Amino acid sequence: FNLDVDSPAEYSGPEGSYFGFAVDFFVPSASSRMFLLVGAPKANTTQPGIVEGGQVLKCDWSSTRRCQPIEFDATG
Amino acid sequence: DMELVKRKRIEAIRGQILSKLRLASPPSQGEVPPGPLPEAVLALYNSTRDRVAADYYAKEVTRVLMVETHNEIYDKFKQSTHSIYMFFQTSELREAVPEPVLLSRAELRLLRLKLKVEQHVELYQKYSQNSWRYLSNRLLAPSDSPEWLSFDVTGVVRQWLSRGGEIEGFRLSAHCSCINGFTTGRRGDLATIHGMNRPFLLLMATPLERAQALDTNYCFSSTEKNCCVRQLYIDFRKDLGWKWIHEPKGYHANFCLGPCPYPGASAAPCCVPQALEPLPIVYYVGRKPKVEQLSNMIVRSCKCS
Amino acid sequence: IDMELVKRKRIEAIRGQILSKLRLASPPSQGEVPPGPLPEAVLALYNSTRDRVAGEPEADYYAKEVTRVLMVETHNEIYDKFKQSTHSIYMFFQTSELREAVPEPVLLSRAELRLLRLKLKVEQHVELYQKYSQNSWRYLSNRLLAPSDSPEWLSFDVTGVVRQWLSRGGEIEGFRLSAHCSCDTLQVDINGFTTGRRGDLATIHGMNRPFLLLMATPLERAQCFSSTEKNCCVRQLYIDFRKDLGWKWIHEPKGYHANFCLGPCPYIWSLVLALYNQHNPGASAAPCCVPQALEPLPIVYYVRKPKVEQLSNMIVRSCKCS
Ligand SMILES: *[C@@H]1O[C@H](CO)[C@@H](O[C@@H]2O[C@H](CO)[C@@H](O[C@@H]3O[C@H](CO)[C@@H](O)[C@H](O[C@H]4O[C@H](CO)[C@@H](O)[C@H](O)[C@@H]4O)[C@@H]3O)[C@H](O)[C@H]2NC(C)=O)[C@H](O)[C@H]1NC(C)=O
Ligand SMILES: *[C@@H]1O[C@H](CO)[C@@H](O[C@@H]2O[C@H](CO)[C@@H](O[C@@H]3O[C@H](CO)[C@@H](O)[C@H](O)[C@@H]3O)[C@H](O)[C@H]2NC(C)=O)[C@H](O)[C@H]1NC(C)=O
Repeated sequence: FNLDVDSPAEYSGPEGSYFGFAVDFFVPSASSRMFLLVGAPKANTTQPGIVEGGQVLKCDWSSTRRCQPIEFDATG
Repeated sequence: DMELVKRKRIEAIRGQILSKLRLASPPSQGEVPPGPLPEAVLALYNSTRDRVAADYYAKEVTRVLMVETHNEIYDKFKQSTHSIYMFFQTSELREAVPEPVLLSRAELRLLRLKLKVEQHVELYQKYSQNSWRYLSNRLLAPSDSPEWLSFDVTGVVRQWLSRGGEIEGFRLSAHCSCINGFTTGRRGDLATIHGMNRPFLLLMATPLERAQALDTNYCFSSTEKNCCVRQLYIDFRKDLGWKWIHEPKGYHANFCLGPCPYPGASAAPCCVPQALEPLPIVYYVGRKPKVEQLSNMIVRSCKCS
Repeated sequence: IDMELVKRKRIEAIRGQILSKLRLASPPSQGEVPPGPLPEAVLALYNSTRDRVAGEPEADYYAKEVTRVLMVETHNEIYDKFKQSTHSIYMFFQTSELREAVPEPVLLSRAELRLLRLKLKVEQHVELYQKYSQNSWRYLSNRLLAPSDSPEWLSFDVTGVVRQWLSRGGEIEGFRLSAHCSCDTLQVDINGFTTGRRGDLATIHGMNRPFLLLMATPLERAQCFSSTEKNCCVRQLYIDFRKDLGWKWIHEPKGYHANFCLGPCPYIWSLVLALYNQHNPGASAAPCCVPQALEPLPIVYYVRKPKVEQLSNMIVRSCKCS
């Protein structure tokens, strides 16, 4: 009942990429910042010759709401 | 002798202002107010002096504010946190400027709040009430104080007064690298929203009371008795005797000759060039050939100032 | 009566003008110059300065030495990382010849990068980028395209970029040409390599490639404040409406600074054609002390309808001789 629906944080990824098909949290070493893990399985990547390989994005909560791709594999 | 010079220009200003305003004599009517003038026109006057960012007659300046986040501006957009949408009503636009030809300058002015960092802005126009077409671009600088900018959308406003479309608008998003520009979701942090002084479209048009500098394309086809640009082909071998300039061996520099009667600044308004064009030359230096370009040589147009 | 010698007053004013912009007192010697040979390399420079129909200060009155530099082909470095794709187009240049045409970065005045268009019909939109950290790309300018049925020649003022490239000893630079991004591909046909043209004519198929046109000041030149006399300098003059006009029908404003231009502008006077940048920079038959830059003035007056109007050209800022 206590979820804030007045001012929720809206994160977005590339359109048509199914951004949000899988979601999770990120809590790394020690008392650091926290992040949102969002899946976009139909997302086009920079991988050579790979069409719609998909990617997992690291979005920052701290401020600014900006998302950064996680480089899992750059090869073709 | 120094006070006699100043008195002659004033009488040229008198004849200028009356000609620019199309007035024969200053008016004299009923008088309001004995205190400070109404702030509806002081907001216009305070917005016209606010510079941050042919036709010598006067232009009547009027403005129109935008629509709130109410009035159906919420059924279509709202939540693109990296963009700002602005809408106007045509029923009030074609009232300040009846005929689209009267419109002279129509610049869209906004209000900046953020003072830290620098961001990149792209401007679009409303098409098919869904599609947006590119317009202009402008980079912004980290000014410590609230800054006031302006975008010249005259060509857009002119076409909108010819159409019967009673609903139009603009869009201000950010740079697309192939989403930046706005980092807050309130939409009211980077620009003023649902608040006074919100973005307005400053208009500068010519009244119906009024309506009711050509170059070589007129100065060479007609015989002017006034300030017209005359033709003059200058040869290096023939008119100068210079064989040290390989290219070119002659060009059209031209000149301005003509009177300019009734208009200020100088004691005698002269026939001076308005537009000039550079000339590339080729000459040698001992054994080294240098291709250089002189600035402002070819006289295109001529004005009187 | 006036007469036709006015044309000769212009010619003798052009004579002293060209020599002053080149910072020369007398024409150089041409007996140390070989008559006949004129390279087509300098003819391509002269043809590219006159070509631009498309595309968008004390030191700015003198002459600028125009030199150009072609780009690096796709046969060495432009294929090693990205090659060519429908998403972007890459152009690369050196620096050993950029810092050779313009040795010192300060000499650079205007540096426009010129390309060669092919027929594109209706519409395309182009965005230009710069190479940063040898990997990151930063926005520059944008330009909408018109349906030219014929090959067109453009130019992009990248002066601020080239100046920064001359200050660093960066041994390799280049540009990138992608298209517009509508967010919330590229269809431009520019003269390229096409990769596959061979034979005898292939060597000439590298001509007309993107080049960077440079306009700098030669090193040989280098090196009311320029005059002890009251020259054609703009004089102060404060005009009040109630005091100097007696007009009480204008509420706002109640005064402004309408200056004026006072001073003579003669030429070809006795004794070394040195001071030519203020006396007669237009080389006109009769130079006049006229305003160059003017500023509009907004006004507020009554007639039951208060009308806010703005007058064009009222405040005189500077004064020139032309
Ligand atoms: C549009 O912009 C104009 C400026 O271009 C702006 O005018 C401002 O008006 C206020 C008046 O409300 C000015 O404030 C006054 O300034 C004068 C000096 O110029 C002072 O003498 C005044 O003194 C006050 O305080 C005294 C206390 O002893 C009182 O006795 C006295 O009666 C006065 O109340 C007062 O400080 C202000 O200076 C100008 N602005 C400028 C830049 O001069 C106008 O308000 C703007 N309007 C809108 C609608 O935006
Ligand atoms: C990821 O990138 C691929 C390309 O690498 C995108 O696939 C492309 O999808 C478009 C349509 O979505 C295809 O274009 C279509 O062509 C037909 C003509 O046959 C035309 O009528 C359609 O209107 C449309 O333009 C395009 O061919 C296709 N590209 C390839 C190489 O197959 C995909 O859309 C991208 N996805 C995301 C989420 O970015």
